[PDB]
Amino acid sequence: APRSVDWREKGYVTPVKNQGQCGSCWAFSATGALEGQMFRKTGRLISLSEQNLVDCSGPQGNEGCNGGLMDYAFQYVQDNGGLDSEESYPYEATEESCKYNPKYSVANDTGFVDIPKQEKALMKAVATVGPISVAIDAGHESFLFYKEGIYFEPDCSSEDMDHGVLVVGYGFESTESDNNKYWLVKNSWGEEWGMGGYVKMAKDRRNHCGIASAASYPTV
Ligand SMILES: *[C@@](O)(C(=O)NCc1ccccc1)[C@H](C[C@@H]1CCCNC1=O)NC(=O)[C@H](CC1CCCCC1)NC(=O)c1cc2ccccc2o1
Repeated sequence: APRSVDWREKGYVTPVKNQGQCGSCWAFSATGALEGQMFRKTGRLISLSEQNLVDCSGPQGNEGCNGGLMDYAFQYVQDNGGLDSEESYPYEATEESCKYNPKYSVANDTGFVDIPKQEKALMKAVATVGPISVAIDAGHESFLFYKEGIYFEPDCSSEDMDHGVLVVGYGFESTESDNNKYWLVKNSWGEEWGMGGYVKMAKDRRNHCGIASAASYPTV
C-alpha cells in the first residue's frame, strides 16, 4: 500500500459543506462515502442530499437531527433503492416529512461493508476502495479550535465516539520521524473550520479517538 493517499485530487470528494445546528454528521459522512463509491463506478461526481437521509431514514433507526448511524443510512438507501441529489432535495438543517422523489435519484447502493477495528484494515480500505465513513471522539473543546497540523487529544476515547466523519486519505509530515503520520478527514462544519474544513487526525497511535473502530463503506 502507498505511503500517502489523497482522493480529493482524484475526483472522489465534493466541496466542504456546513451542517449547521442539527445532529446530521452521520448524514454527511454516509453521503460523502457514497459519493466516492458512485464516482468509482460511474465516474460522475454529484452532490447528494443529506436532508433525504435526515427525514426518510426513520424506519432504519436514525433520529433525524438527534443522531444516527451511517450503516443505517446505507440500509435506508438500499431498501428505498435510491437517493435524491442535493440540488433536488436541498439541506435545510431541520427534520421534516419525507419528500423523496424517485425522479431525482442519482445514486444507489447494495449494502455496506464494515472494516475491522485495527488501523491496518482502515488503511487498506482507503487505499483500495476510496473515501471511508468513520467516527471519532470529538466531544472535547480542543477539537473545536483546530486550525492546522496533526490533531492529538490526550484524553481521546478509543471506544466512545460521538462524531461521524469521512476519511479521504492519509500521509505524513516530513519532519523528524515517528508520530508524523495522519489521517486526512473531512468535517462538515464549513470551510472556515480547520484546514479549509479539513483535519489531520493522529495515525498509527493505537487507534487514537477510535477513528478505525467504527469504519464502513457502502457497496455499489
Ligand atoms: C454528530 O456529531 C453531528 O451530527 N453534529 C455534531 C453536533 C452535535 C450537537 C449539536 C450540533 C452538532 C452527531 C452528534 C449527536 C447528535 C446531536 C445530539 N448529541 C450528539 O452527540 N453524532 C452522531 O450522531 C453519532 C455518529 C457516530 C457515533 C459513533 C459511531 C457511529 C456513528 N451517532 C449517534 O449519536 C447515534 C446514533 C444512533 C442510532 C440509534 C439510536 C441513537 C443513536 O445515536
